[PDB]
Amino acid sequence: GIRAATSQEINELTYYTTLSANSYCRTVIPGATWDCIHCDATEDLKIIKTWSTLIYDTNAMVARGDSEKTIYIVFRGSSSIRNWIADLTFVPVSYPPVSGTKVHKGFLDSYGEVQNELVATVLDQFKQYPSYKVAVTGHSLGGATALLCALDLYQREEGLSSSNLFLYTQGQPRVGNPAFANYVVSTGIPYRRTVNERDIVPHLPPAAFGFLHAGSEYWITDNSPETVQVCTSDLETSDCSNSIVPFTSVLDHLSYFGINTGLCT
Repeated sequence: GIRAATSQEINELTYYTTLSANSYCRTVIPGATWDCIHCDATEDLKIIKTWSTLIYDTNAMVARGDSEKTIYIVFRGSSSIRNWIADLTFVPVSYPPVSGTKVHKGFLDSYGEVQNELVATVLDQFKQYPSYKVAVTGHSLGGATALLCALDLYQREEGLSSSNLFLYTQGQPRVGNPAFANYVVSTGIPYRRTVNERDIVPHLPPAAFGFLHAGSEYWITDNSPETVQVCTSDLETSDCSNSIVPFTSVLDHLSYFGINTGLCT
């Protein structure tokens, strides 16, 4: 159906959004310090490792909130040419862990370069805090890579399944075909897919090229006071930001909840 976001979700959906926007800050990744404009909000977390992989420029980080009993994994969106050209290399390629599935190559390539050194901290981190949960967040490409990760992590069958893995993305592009959208639903991993007003990104690559989203769509429809509408299907639906097309925006994609997501502004 369609229902509306309870002030709680809304409040939780902004926190993931702040982690996502602070990641565009050179002092977080890779300074690895909470010295940014909306850094006091997340300053209680211990940053555990930061990465800036060389070919694709993938920027991600692992942090721990012990007050929150959470293990955070965060990836940054496009900030450099190497991110933009990945962004553009969308030929669908095969989805290795799941036969019959296809995913946008650039996005795959981008996670494949940080993947390993990243999956090994989380696990290290979790082997010592088996009771904490894992929240994975990301903006625009970051959301794309944040998706593949949660998947890589649920696949290593290491204690992580649906009751302790959470996914939050913001203005996230589509990642793979209808079969991939489908397999994502299967994991049952909890996935909050936020889209701000007219934002374009969530609309690219185009569905006709064989791209379909998975994820409960939290569509922000007004900003003051904030209002979010939730379309509870798990696969893409024609009733949240899909109905405002073709009147899309770029501005709308750089601001979620009042926070600048892109510029570290």
